[PDB]
Parts: sequence; structure tokens; C-alpha cells
Amino acid sequence: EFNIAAAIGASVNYVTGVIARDKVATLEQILWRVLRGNLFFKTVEIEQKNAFIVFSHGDLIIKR
Amino acid sequence: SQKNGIATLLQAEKEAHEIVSKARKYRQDKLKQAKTDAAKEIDSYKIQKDKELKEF
Repeated sequence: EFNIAAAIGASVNYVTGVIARDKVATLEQILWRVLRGNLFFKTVEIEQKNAFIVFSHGDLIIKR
Repeated sequence: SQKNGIATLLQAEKEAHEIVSKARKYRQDKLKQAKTDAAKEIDSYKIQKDKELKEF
């Protein structure tokens, strides 16, 4: 949601992920900010429990 | 601004990928332009050698 325009392509760097809650995602954002700087996006979406997370980065940094 | 900032990086990633695709296309065309610009010296040298052999 966030058809498909940039979710099945290869020209845009998208990173999906499932999490338990936003409290567990805060430690992942603190670890990603402490180990990768301010080169990511911190978002949280409520699910049915689960948590919808989405990260944004470069197309050549998918391995890291 | 959760779903609004994703489109600006999504279009910038497609433009940045298209610029690298255009640079790779020009880099791929540079070899054929180098060979097409390189065969003319072999043709002009072969014509000068054929003229130098036909004169003798």
C-alpha cells in the first residue's frame, strides 16, 4: 500500500519487515541509527498482533 | 508524512537509476564509436599501402 509501482521493481530501494510492536521497533531504530547513522526511515504501522515497518535506502546498499 | 515522503525518494531512485542506465548506455556506445572511429585509419593505411604497391 505504501497495484504495484515501486514494490516489484528494482529501481527503488524498499525494505519491508514484520515486528511485534513499536517498542521493539524503537530498539531496532536505535540500533540502526547507532550502527548506520541517519541513513534510514523510521516508520510504524498498526496491523492485526504485528507491526508494519518500512525502511528506505539506496539501491546499492541492499546487501548492507 | 508517513506515506508522503516515500514518493519523493521513490522518484529520485528511479531518476538516479535512469541516469546510471543512460551513463551505462553511453559507455556501451563508446566502444562501438571507438571501433567505428578506429577502422578508418586501417582503411586509409590499407589504401595508402595499396597505392604504394600499385605505384611500384
